[PDB]
Amino acid sequence: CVREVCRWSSWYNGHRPEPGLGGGDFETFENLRQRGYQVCPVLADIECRAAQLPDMPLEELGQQVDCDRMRGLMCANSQQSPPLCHDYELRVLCCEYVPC
Amino acid sequence: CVREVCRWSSWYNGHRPEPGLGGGDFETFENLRQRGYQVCPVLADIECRAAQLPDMPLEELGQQVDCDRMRGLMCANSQQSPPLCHDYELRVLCCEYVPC
Amino acid sequence: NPKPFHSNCMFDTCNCERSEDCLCAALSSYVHACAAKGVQLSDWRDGVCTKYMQNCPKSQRYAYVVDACQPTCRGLSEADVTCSVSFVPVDGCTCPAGTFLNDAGACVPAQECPCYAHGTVLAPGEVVHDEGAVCSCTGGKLSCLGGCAAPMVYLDCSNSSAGTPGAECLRSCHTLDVGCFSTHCVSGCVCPPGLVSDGSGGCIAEEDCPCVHNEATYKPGETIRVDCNTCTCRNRRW
Amino acid sequence: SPGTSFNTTCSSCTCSGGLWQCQDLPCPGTCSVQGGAHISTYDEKLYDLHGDCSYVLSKKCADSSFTVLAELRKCGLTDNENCLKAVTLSLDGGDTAIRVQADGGVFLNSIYTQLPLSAANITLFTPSSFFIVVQTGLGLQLLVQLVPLMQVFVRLDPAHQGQMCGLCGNFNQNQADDFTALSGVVEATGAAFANTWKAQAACANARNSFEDPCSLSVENENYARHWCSRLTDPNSAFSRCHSIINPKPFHSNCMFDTCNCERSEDCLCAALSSYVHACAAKGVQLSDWRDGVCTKYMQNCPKSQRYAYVVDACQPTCRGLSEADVTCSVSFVPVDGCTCPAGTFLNDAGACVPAQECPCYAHGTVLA
Amino acid sequence: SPGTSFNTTCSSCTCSGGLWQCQDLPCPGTCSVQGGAHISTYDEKLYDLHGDCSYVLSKKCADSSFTVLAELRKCGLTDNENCLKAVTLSLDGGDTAIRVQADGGVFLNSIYTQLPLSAANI
Ligand SMILES: *[C@@H]1O[C@H](CO)[C@@H](O)[C@H](O)[C@H]1NC(C)=O
Ligand SMILES: *[C@@H]1O[C@H](CO)[C@@H](O)[C@H](O)[C@H]1NC(C)=O
Ligand SMILES: *[C@@H]1O[C@H](CO)[C@@H](O)[C@H](O)[C@H]1NC(C)=O
Ligand SMILES: *[C@@H]1O[C@H](CO)[C@@H](O)[C@H](O)[C@H]1NC(C)=O
Ligand SMILES: [Ca+2]
Ligand SMILES: [Ca+2]
Ligand SMILES: [Ca+2]
Repeated sequence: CVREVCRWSSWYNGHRPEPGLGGGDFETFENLRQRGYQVCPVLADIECRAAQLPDMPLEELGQQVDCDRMRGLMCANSQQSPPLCHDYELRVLCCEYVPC
Repeated sequence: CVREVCRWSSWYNGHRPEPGLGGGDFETFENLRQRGYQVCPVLADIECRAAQLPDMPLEELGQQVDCDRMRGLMCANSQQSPPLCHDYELRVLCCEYVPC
Repeated sequence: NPKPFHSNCMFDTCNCERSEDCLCAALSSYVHACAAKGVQLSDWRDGVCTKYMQNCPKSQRYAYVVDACQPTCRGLSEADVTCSVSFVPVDGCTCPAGTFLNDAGACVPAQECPCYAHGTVLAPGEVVHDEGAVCSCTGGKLSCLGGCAAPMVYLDCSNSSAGTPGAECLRSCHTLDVGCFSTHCVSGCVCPPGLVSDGSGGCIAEEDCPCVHNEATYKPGETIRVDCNTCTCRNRRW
Repeated sequence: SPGTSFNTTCSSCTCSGGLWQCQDLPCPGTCSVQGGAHISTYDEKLYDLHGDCSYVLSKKCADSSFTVLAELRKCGLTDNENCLKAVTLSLDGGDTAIRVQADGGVFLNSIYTQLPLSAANITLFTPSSFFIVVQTGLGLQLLVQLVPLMQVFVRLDPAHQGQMCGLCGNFNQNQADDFTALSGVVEATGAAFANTWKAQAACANARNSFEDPCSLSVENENYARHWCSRLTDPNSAFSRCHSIINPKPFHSNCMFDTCNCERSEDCLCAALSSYVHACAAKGVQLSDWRDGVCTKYMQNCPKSQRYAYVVDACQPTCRGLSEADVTCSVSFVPVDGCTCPAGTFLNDAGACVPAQECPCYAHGTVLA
Repeated sequence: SPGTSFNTTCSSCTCSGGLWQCQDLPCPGTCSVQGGAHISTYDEKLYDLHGDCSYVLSKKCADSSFTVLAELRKCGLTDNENCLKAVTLSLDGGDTAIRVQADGGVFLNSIYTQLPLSAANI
């Protein structure tokens, strides 16, 4: 017998977005690995949230930020009016197996 | 080592509320024990709901129901207008301690 | 003529960052303009823009022709002023036909949804006592009672649009004046127009309604003494 | 010393001529329904109403400008066990209907509408978790209590004096005319008067109640006595209002409620809250009166909020401090309840964070 | 064949006299802003507008009965990458405001309002 054990991981705020037109917040899995953050190759869900505002969901922000569970979180300054992004971070759900 | 392992229970609808004034639903832990439903001596939290309306929460109903972790669920006909109750049920949470 | 629409699609997609978004927006715009002119384009998303099918909220499904009202359970209970608006049929995600969304937002069939009386939730398939009347929440519609003999004839709310003043809002020796309030029509025997009821199943003209004073009831032509003066009951007044 | 003056909430009197020379400041009238059964009208003619129907609580009976309706519903085995269940402000001759239920749900034209809402000069908002304010420009303000149970309070700009009809009486500074019906005679008792103002002809007429529920249970007796006696105790927190408002009707209300109420604590604390709120309407800030009583209403607050005894303004919000708010331009009697503490604000998420954690909003954009 | 008629959504034409006798049924006009840049007016004059401001989309200019406003914002590196970002129906000379944002949030007098709502005939 083997049972599933899932668990959230903590917050990974790995960048401060830069003001300008080409700056933004690019929290990518490979960049997280390069910076030393442990990123599980296998996952089910991730969750994004603005780092400075941890209460309102991403949608209520209304900014063009795309998170995908396979690739990460992106915010580019140009897509948003005002031509700036917020500060964001995400967490990953890592799951493994433990013998019964 | 010893770690707490906890999980929810299933839904327990042991009665169908009766029309009239004294009628209603009386889902009590003592009745659950008597009827043969498994009742954990220790618990953390329990959840009540209407069995026939599995979406809209208790407070959205607006009816007078008292539902507590120590006793269970009670809806009395005479306290509502019209003097009736809905068909409710509830579930409990059981936690034990398993060696690591 | 689709040439301006093609120019729009070209410009958008070649310029759009999520060029799929602007492409599907331009195609949707052409479809909607055509539906405005009176053409029903359907099944136009073959192998294209299907991520807008899949992203639907749970319990909802895409629909190519949403030509009117969103079917709500509250509305089938107590009508809806929202839902009498003529708009050009747009597309989008909606509850499937014959099903309704409850106040929780989930989609359930009619049988799973309560009937709302006075805004009070009443589970389906339940008979309740209210105002000396016996009512039931059958499949989302509320039907209550409590084919006549005396001049007052039956009135049924099944044909009338939801919200009409039913037998509960019966022109009566008291409610003729105050004006009745009720969000739920009830079927029952009601006097023919030009009269009211005595409250006991009869029909009486509006100029002979008995006057009520201090739990009593007095027929017109009766007099009472209040303090040092005497009143007489005429036309529902003293 | 002659030359001095003292102004009450309703009038100002100067010590002169060897007497008190009293003029009146204009006073908004105040109706209320407390305990689901008791009614204090604009003429302050307190009376009990054990009915089960929708009653026209108040109405400017010249026109149909506004019509406050209250649905009182029987809540137990006894015919005299009632609870208020809704407050349906009809308006514009029925064109609009704001229906505040007993759970707190607010229905705008029979559609759910969260709070606040500001439209057609009508402003709906919760000063605290216990009360809902329905402020209109037509003159009347509704202040509805949900915790511990459902009570209603109505305020009128004194301009409507001697014009209204309905349960709350015609507001003409005369207690003998309050039972004027539509037939031109003063009705005898409460229920006989109310049964002329029922909304639906199919309702059952209210009945006069002599049997005190207090006589039933000796434990109910001692419980209600030992708690409701906190009203008339001259050393109690309530004593500060004794020299202004006679607490005998409020003590009778507390007795009758607690004895008759299945949830004795709920009706008891409703009575004490009613006394406090009436006194604070007269202009006394009764505080810290819940010693060893009604504390389960301290604790049950929503998380990140806290109790407050003097809530005398709007609710401090991040949106409001960012871009002002129509809400905070309404004057209402200082009610108590659960609110965020000072120096904190609730964001659109509703959680209570300090000013540093909540964002400025430009054009509706969350600007961190 | 002669005697036949066909009605478009905007007009009805009868085949007679060897010609089409056409009368005009009432037609509600239709402006639109599509792609965030292109505008189809009421007279069907399609034209593109690459702007960064709030523009008075339509207004009965004799008075201020209503004023449908559109805010168009630049969305990219280039100055011609625009998106519609709000629709602010200003009403009663600005006394009432219904602001539909881009994510679906609807604001009645800058207060979040869930849908549906029904008040002031709106
Ligand atoms: C009421 O009297 C006090 C004491 O004289 C005074 O300070 C206050 O201004 C008065 N209120 C008025 C004038 O509104
Ligand atoms: C207030 O009421 C007046 C009169 O009915 C109405 O014209 C107006 O639109 C309402 N709202 C405001 C903000 O004045
Ligand atoms: C449009 O033409 C058809 C075909 O003659 C006819 O049946 C229909 O009634 C017409 N629509 C009208 C008259 O509104
Ligand atoms: C609709 O508009 C009229 C005209 O100003 C106004 O008097 C009324 O209050 C509005 N609402 C309704 C429900 O009629
Ligand atoms: Ca970052
Ligand atoms: Ca049950
Ligand atoms: Ca009076």
